[PDB]
Amino acid sequence: PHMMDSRDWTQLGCVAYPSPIHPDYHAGPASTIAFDNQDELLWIGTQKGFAGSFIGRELKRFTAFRIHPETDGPLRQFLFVDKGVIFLGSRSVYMAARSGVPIWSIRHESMQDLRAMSFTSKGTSEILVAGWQNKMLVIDVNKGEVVKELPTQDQYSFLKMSRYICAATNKGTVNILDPITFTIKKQWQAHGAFINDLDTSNDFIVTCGGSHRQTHNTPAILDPYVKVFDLKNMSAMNPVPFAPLAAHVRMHPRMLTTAIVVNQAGQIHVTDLLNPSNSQVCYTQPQGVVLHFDVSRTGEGKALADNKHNTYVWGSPNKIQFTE
Amino acid sequence: PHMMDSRDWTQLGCVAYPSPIHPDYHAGPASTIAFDNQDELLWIGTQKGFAGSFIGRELKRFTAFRIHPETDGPLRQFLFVDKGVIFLGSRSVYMAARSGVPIWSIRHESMQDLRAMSFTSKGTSEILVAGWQNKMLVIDVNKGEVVKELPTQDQYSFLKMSRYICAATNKGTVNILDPITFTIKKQWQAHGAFINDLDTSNDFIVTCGGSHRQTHNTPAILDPYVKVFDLKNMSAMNPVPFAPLAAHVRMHPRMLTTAIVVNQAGQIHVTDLLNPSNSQVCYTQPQGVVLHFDVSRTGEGKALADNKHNTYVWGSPNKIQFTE
Amino acid sequence: LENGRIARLMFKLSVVNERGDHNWSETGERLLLKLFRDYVFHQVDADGKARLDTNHYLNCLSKLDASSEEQILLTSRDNATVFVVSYRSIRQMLDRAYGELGK
Amino acid sequence: LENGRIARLMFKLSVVNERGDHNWSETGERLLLKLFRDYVFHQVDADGKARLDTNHYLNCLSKLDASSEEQILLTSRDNATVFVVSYRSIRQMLDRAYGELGK
Repeated sequence: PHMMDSRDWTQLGCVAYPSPIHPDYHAGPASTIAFDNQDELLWIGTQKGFAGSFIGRELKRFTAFRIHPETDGPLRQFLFVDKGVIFLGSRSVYMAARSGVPIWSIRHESMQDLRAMSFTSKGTSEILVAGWQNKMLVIDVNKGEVVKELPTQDQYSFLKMSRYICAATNKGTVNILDPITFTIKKQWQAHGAFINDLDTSNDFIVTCGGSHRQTHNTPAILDPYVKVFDLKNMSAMNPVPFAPLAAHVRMHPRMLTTAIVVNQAGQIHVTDLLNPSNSQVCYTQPQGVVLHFDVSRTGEGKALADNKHNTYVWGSPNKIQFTE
Repeated sequence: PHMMDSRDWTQLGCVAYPSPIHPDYHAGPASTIAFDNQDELLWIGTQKGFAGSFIGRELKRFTAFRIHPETDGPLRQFLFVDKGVIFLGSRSVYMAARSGVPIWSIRHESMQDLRAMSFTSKGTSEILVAGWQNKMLVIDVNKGEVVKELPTQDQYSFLKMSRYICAATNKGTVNILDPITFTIKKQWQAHGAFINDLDTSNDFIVTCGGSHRQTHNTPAILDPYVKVFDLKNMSAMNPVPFAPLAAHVRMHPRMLTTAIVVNQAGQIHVTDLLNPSNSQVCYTQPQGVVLHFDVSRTGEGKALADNKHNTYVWGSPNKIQFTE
Repeated sequence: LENGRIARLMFKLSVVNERGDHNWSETGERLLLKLFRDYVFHQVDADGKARLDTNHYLNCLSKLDASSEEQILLTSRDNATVFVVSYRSIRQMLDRAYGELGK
Repeated sequence: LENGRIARLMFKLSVVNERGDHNWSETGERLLLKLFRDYVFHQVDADGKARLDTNHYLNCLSKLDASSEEQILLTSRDNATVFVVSYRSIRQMLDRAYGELGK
């Protein structure tokens, strides 16, 4: 390994969201975070469905609005298209301009406990939504309507489209779904009981997870590695060793064979998948336990949310840009 | 005695106030009622300070509005002048047009537990206000300001100006006050512990009351008579016998030596003070126990409020008018 | 012109109603002006369908501009508060409330 | 004339705001139009004194009439909801809301 030069790695911004004066503060830390693919925005969700957006590395507040009834619970996931942001809750899917101007609202009867969504074979015109339930729904993003309802035997915690729709079940397996037909092409046993994170490029899947979900006998423990799958040749690869215990992972958008791996103490490894021997190590200083992680489209911004309600942006002191 | 011919005596109207759908219903029955001296209005107060006005013998709803903060408690008393209605609560005095348009508001520090007010030597331009406290206040009705504060040793439950200010203490005595100086000219022992009602004409005072206030050993019991005082010659008169127990009394505005006496079951005697042998007897049909009583300026309307929240108007079936 | 007059009364009505926030007279005046606003702009039919009527808005505002002595019935949602009050009185109350905000 | 135009937008704004009472988009649109009303008519200084400014009312309403692309910052009392939105977008939302009431 090799330590990171402070001239390349520093804390660029921080925000408390939800802060103590926020109506959702009582309900807990952020539920999810994601870099927008435009306008230099980072989006943060609350446990009751507030969405907050923040500009640039200093996380200047931009817009904020609730995207479903607060009884619906956590904001589960963001997706981004040219017209606006798509927001997923357990009971509904919402789309609004980045201004906060409503675009459409879908609250379908088969939306009982949605957890995940992804694009499909149609660019940004269509999404697949699923969760801990035995139905999936296909949504026309332009019309803002459900166009198809599908049965599923496996329940999903994550979905992401790259070469295929990579679908993490709540049992720790990954289904690789045909993006046109949604049929399972291949099942991959990633972790024993759960997947805490999934990312994918056109050539790889990477996951973090563990062997058992939480009981009163045993806390859920994360694995000392990232699991890796070759999407090009459809076979498993050697795992990436990660002794600090791998909680989150993102593929580097510019270094195409490289993964960014994060543990709950905010320790980060930037590691080439093809040879793990050379990885850059750096540390962040989260107040609490790291709960969420994302990387910007340029690769220059790294965001981490902790269980003390902080979200941090780290990166180079040298004029970073989130997209373009 | 002589019974009343039904062609001269019938129930003309009724209203529930506060009714079950009124915000003050939970707090109890009416706190006071009084005929206006114009516009054919009857005014009813609630235990939280709502004032409701009702038109004519059929008690058609007119206006309604709260006259003090609801934590101030009951609307204690009304008074009427050309410009509007004066409303008394324990902590304040309020004046509004009959429309509900506010005229003035007085919330003086010495208003701790006001119970009563009356006009003074200045027609309708000035009022005296007092209660279960050792201060009295004089208010300019035109300017809507306190002009004088006075000490008092006796605490008052009723005040009314006729020839003098007749002032019922909360101990059952009546002080006759000079209307110009407010000094006590004479004290009259009316009842043993309390006065439930007082009325006066230029020639008489009449009261209802009893010998003991309520304890857990003994309910407050009303006296089997109305007490009578000669205001012209300043001496007590023979009481008016009233076996049904006298709860309320009003001087008849047209029959000048006649009193209208009411028991809690709604039995009414119309009795000449100078010779009680000839009195007209009639009955009303209150649902509950009668709590308040008034007579209109013409003498033609009789109003009774009961503890079941009803207010009734009784009188002749032949086109009655409340004033003029 | 008359349009200018109506517009100016609209400004005042909008400014005084539903703000953030002493004596009890103030409480009644605030409520009365809010119920007036509802009488003008929030009429509903039986079954509570919105009754849109530009002529009703113009007529009410014209009567306000002219301080008409015509009396109108203003009632709270719960029917507890009931005012029977002239446009003249409402106009005076509106102008005073607006004036007091400028102080 | 321009006064007539302003007056008509005022009618619509008054009618759609603080009524009695389906989908989640409706909730956001209602809130946005209420916060817009507050931006125009309920400005306060530091220490919360009412800032009366007829020119501000005229300028905002003129920009609404013209569907200006100028963006304004609308915030809820508790600072939880924040919109950054153009007059053009607000105008479109107002006209749609008013139209839907007529149905």
